Formats: sequence, C-alpha cells, structure tokens
Amino acid sequence: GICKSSDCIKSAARLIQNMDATTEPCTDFFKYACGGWLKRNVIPETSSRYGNFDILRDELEVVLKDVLQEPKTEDIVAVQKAKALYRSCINESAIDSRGGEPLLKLLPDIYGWPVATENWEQKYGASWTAEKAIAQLNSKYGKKVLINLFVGTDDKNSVNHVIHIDQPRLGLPSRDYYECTGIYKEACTAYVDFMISVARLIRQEERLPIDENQLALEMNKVMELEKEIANATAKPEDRNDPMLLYNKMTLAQIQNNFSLEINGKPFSWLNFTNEIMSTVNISITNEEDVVVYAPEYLTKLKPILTKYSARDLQNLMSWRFIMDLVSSLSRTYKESRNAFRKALYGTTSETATWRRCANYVNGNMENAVGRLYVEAAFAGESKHVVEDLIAQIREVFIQTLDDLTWMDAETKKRAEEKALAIKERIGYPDDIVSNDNKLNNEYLELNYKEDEYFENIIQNLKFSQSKQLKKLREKVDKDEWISGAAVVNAFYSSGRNQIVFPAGILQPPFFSAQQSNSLNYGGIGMVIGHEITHGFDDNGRNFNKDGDLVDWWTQQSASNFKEQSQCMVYQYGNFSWDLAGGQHLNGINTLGENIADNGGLGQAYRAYQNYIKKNGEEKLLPGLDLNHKQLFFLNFAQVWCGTYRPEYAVNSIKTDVHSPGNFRIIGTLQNSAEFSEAFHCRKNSYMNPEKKCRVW
Ligand SMILES: C[C@H](NC(=O)[C@H](Cc1ccccc1)CP(=O)(O)[C@H](C)NC(=O)CC[C@H](N)C(=O)N1CCCC1C#N)C(=O)O
Ligand SMILES: *[C@@H]1O[C@H](CO)[C@@H](O)[C@H](O)[C@H]1NC(C)=O
Ligand SMILES: *[C@@H]1O[C@H](CO)[C@@H](O)[C@H](O)[C@H]1NC(C)=O
Ligand SMILES: *[C@@H]1O[C@H](CO)[C@@H](O)[C@H](O)[C@H]1NC(C)=O
Ligand SMILES: [Zn+2]
Repeated sequence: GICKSSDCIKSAARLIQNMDATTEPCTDFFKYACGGWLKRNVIPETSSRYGNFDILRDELEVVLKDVLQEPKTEDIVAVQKAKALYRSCINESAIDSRGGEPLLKLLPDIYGWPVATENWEQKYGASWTAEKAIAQLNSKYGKKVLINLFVGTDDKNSVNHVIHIDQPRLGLPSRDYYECTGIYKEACTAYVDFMISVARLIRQEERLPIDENQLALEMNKVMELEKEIANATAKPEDRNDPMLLYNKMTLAQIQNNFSLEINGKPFSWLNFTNEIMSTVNISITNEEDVVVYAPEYLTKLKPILTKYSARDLQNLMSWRFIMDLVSSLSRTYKESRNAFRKALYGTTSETATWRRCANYVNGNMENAVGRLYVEAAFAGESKHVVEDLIAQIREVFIQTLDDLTWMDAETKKRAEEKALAIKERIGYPDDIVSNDNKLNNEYLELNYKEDEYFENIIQNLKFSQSKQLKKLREKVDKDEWISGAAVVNAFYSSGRNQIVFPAGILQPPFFSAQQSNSLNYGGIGMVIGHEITHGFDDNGRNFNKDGDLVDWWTQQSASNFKEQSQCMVYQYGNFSWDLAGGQHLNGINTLGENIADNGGLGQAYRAYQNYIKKNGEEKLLPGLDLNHKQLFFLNFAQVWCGTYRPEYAVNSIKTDVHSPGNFRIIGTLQNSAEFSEAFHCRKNSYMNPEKKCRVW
C-alpha cells in the first residue's frame, strides 16, 4: 500500500533528503524537518538568505532567461520590448563604455548634487526650492525624499484614488540603523564611505579637484540630517492601526497644521502638490483632500529642516536617488557599492547580470514576462484544482467561526460576510495570453534602445510615475491583477478584498496535481489559509467586504481580538535569534504575519481532514516511516528549510514583517494540538507547550 509512482518517488526523495530523523520532532521540528538541508548547503556568496523558497526563485529566473534571450519571429511588440530591455541590460560592454556619463547628464535635471558640483548655490539660486526639488525627484523619477506624496487607493473609499502624504523610506534598511553603534556601526561607516566614494568618482569624471576633508564634511552632514529624519519617523509598531493612520484633511488644513520653513520659505503645500501633479497636467486646489499617514513626522520635521542649508538638503535628496542608480552604471561605479551591500546583506558578490536583468524586466513588464513564463512553465488545470482548494479553505474558515468563542454573533456573521466576498485570483490573467492588443497597448508608449540601458531605466521610472499620478481622478480597476504570474509568492489585498496566487508559487513543494494531497494542503493549502486570514489580521480585520476602512467589530470582539493576539506578540517576541546576535523578534511587527500563519495552517489541516473524510486515506510515500498527517506537517515545515546571513538577520529582524522561517514553523506548531497528536509529543515538550495561542 505504498505509492510507487514517478511523482511519489520525487516527492519522497526531496522529503527524505531535507529532514534529519536523528532529531526528535518534539524537541525541534525545524531541525527534524530541515536538518538534512542545513548540513548539505551553504549560502551562496550572492545570497543574503537561502533555502527551498529562494531556490524556487533562482529556478524561476532560469525560466525567464530561456524565454527572454532568443528573439522569435512571431513575437508581438510587447514581447519584443521585454527582450530588447533584457538585451540592453545584459550588455555590460555597452554600459562600461558609458562610464557615469548617463548620470552626469541626468544630474542637472534634479537640481544637482552640490558636493559633486562647483558653486552649487549660485547655479540654482534662481531656480531651487524644496517644493520644486522634492517634486521633480518624486514626479519624474519616483524617488520620494523628505516628504512622500503619492496617489493611491482611498482606504475609506476603495473605488477611488486620493493623494497621500507619508514619511519617506531611509537609505538604511530601518530607523534603528541610525544608532550607528554595535551591530549597526559597519553599515553606517560603509553607508557614509559609499556616499564619499561616489561623490569622488563624479568629481574625478567631471575633472574637479578632490578635497577629502570637504567630502567627509558634507557627507557626514548628510548623515546627521538623515539621522534626525530617521529619529523623527514613526516606528512600525505605531503604524499598525489603519484607523489611526488615516487622517484626511485638505491641503489648507495641512498648510496650517503642518508648516515647514526651508531655506527661509516657508513651504507651500499647494505649490508642492501642484509641481508634482502638473507633470501630468492636473491642477489642484488648496481644498484637495489628502490622507496624511505621518502627522507627527511632519510636525517633528519642522525644527529639523530649518536647521540645515539648501546645500545639505539637496546633498541628501540627490544621494538617495544616486544610491539606486550606481549599479546601472560602469564597473567602477558598481564597485563603489560593495561594502555597503555586504554590510546590509552579507553578500560578497553581485548576483549574475542575467539574473538581475531578468528580474528587472519582470519587475517592469510583469504582464509580458508573465505571459512568456506561463507559456513555458505553467499547466492549465492547475488553475482549477487550486480553485477547488480555495473553495474548501474559504468554507473551513467560515465553519471555524462557530467554534470560535472570543467573538459574538453579529461579529461572527460579519466575518462570514467578508469571507464570502473575498475574490480569488489564480495563476495568471487570461488577458495576457489571449489578448495581444491589450498587452501591446500596456507598453505602447515605451520605446527601448538596446544600446541605452540607462535611458531605458529612466524611461521606466518616468512612465511608472506618470501612470500612477494620472490615476487621481480615475476609478480603481476591479479586474486588475496586483501581481505578475512569474512570482514565487502570494498576496492578500485589503483594498480589493482579494487573494492572489501567481503561477510561480503553484509548484512543489507547495502544489502539484501529481503529488500527495497531504503535501498540497500542508503546502499551498496553508498558503491559501494564510492569505485569507490576512483579511482578518490586525490590519485586514479593519477593512470590510468591499475593501473599505470601516469598523465592523463590536467593542467586545475588537478588544478580544487584541487580547487573543497579544498571546502571539508575547510568544514570538520571546524567540531569540542567534544569527541576529541573540536579539528577540519584534512580536508586534510580525503579528499579522504570525496570525496568518497560525490561522492558515489550522485551516489547511482541517480542510485536509474534511478531504480524507470524504475521499479516503491516500497511499503512503516510499522510504518514509510517516503517515500523511505527519507528512502534512513535514511539508509545511520544509517550505522554510534554509538560513540567513548574520548581516541579513540583523536587517530582516527589523524590516521583515514575517518571522524568520524557522520561527514560523516552531511558533505555529507550538500552537498546534494536531501536530502534537501526530508526533506523540509530551506536554511541555518544547514543541508542545501547555499554553497555546489562538486567534483564527
Ligand atoms: C515569502 C513571504 N510571503 C509570505 O509569507 C506569504 C506567502 C507564504 C505563505 C506561507 C508560506 C510561504 C509563503 C505572502 P504574504 O501574504 O505575506 C504577502 C507577501 N503579503 C501581502 O500580501 C500583504 C498582506 C496584506 N494584504 C497587507 O499587508 N496589506 C493589504 C493592503 C495594504 C496592506 C498593508 N499594509 C514573503 O513575501 O516574504
Ligand atoms: C553591446 O552593445 C554594443 C554597442 O556599442 C554593440 O556593439 C554590441 O553588439 C552589443 N553586444 C550584444 C551581445 O548585443
Ligand atoms: C510653485 O512655486 C514656485 C516658486 O517659484 C513657482 O515658480 C511655480 O510656478 C509654482 N508652481 C506651481 C505648479 O504653481
Ligand atoms: C516574553 O513573554 C513574557 C510573558 O508573557 C512577556 O512578559 C515578555 O514581555 C515577553 N518578551 C517579549 C519581548 O515579548
Ligand atoms: Zn503574509
């Protein structure tokens, strides 16, 4: 009664090879599930993290290379364009011969980089303001500095777009880095050295005189600025509540509650907003509604910005763009990045050009590349089986509502309503294969030259920003996919109340029609549950069936949610991570992801039970002394076989809202009674704590 098939052999062999059966499952299931992988694999020099998940992404890149690298004669223009973009990107010889000239010729159009110019104040005396300089970077080049203005969906009216104001991202991965001591010292040193190196290269290329003292003085001043900005930003822990984040005022209310004076100004919000919107010939009233996500940050900005010179501000502002551009220039410029990215990521070498290039084209043409990818790589009747799994787990979520004692009846029935309304999106949009016109038209105004990679990427930034901005008065497109298909990941949108499973994730170990269903449910089953449960985590629970930010909870249930979930904040908050130097996880910042994991795996397990019930026990896998309950958990865990560079562990513990793979497994399975059954775990077994968290 062993399954003997081709596909069973492959599955079994992968499971066997990953696991370490000399470890007690009940002491450390991660080591049990993954210890074999961990012995045999080192992290590649180009990887900051590595494991079964990242291997799928490497393998997807190979597919993208195959489909992009050879011109075909039947290729529609949209595909011609992805291929030409790929070609421009992989031509290092062309790129190296251009030096930094493409940057140099760009710099004027963003009001310069003063450290890298002569007499900067006099050049731009006539023209420069903070309003204009921020707005050009934002609107033509999509770089958000000092103040992030962006058109997005209205949280409280999901069918419309509003202007948003928010705090900007920083040059370093999180606000914590700007302590610049201990585990953060090298990053800060490398960061500022990086600035200096690039300022030097630009000067040398312009044939200007180099004063190392002045360079250090101006870039250290840049760092002090950003340090202050970093300290002014709101913590993530204070940004978790979408109701608190949503403060809609008019540009007038903003002008008068959030004044800034820059270089002796003061700052005209009306003017700022219009310098951006005019890019696309739209005109804005002082009476325009704006959703301000970062009130206290704007308030805290006031005393900081006054202190600094125009020269300081623009030194930071241009640096933040130039940062992103150097690796698209010649080798010498690429090289200047090295210590910075090692410090942040642990990597000692650049990822292969063809991989970076394939990823870049995919990022900018995800429908064209998605089309090519699915033609190569993706079945057909996968779509329908997954459709079935999603039916099943949606129904399990609903069903579970009755067992759940921390909600009252109106709230439970509201949760049901939201559950039923969730719109699923599987594999890829038919559109991109069966409608050539529509796919050509998406990229109509794009025109790439194969010798002009840098102009190509600049074109993409301009086009991207212009499209986004002109959405202000347009309605949100219900049908539009929020991911390309060539993506190893899955998604929930609170705004669309939508779950999304790109073709890229619908493969082993998550899914195959030919692998055991224990594996499918423990794999993709648990992913579906994770995405659905995002609809009901500490963010998503705040949005209703239509994607609108609206309270549908009673005070009691709202309070009980918080109380139930506080258990997981404490639990994961209590994990210490060696790779990050013994630091504890942020149990608050990972909560939503942790809630989704625990809910998700529960739901998937119960759906598999409902399946075994109706259909029967399935045949065992050869070479494995486990039953299918046990394999279910085995596979769920092996999704996350892998490990981290210490430099990236320090990064991720602050910037990833997901727990690290190992703690995802331990966390969730500590909360699973079913797991402890399956592996016969003693009470107070490390893997079977007596006290367990439960939300969903
Ligand atoms: C591999 C890893 N992915 C993940 O764990 C899961 C997939 C997974 C699950 C289980 C095992 C392995 C992989 C994806 P995921 O849901 O985490 C996704 C990146 N996240 C989202 O879809 C966002 C959530 C939610 N929609 C949300 O935050 N929203 C929606 C509207 C605005 C807003 C905000 N703020 C990863 O991406 O690192
Ligand atoms: C790279 O670009 C240069 C442009 O100077 C061109 O001469 C060469 O043929 C290109 N190489 C490839 C492989 O496209
Ligand atoms: C914004 O103000 C500047 C200040 O000089 C002015 O020159 C410019 O025309 C204004 N732009 C808009 C969009 O009103
Ligand atoms: C660890 O758990 C205890 C007990 O709930 C809690 O008081 C403590 O704050 C937790 N540690 C963290 C950082 O979450
Ligand atoms: Zn998630």
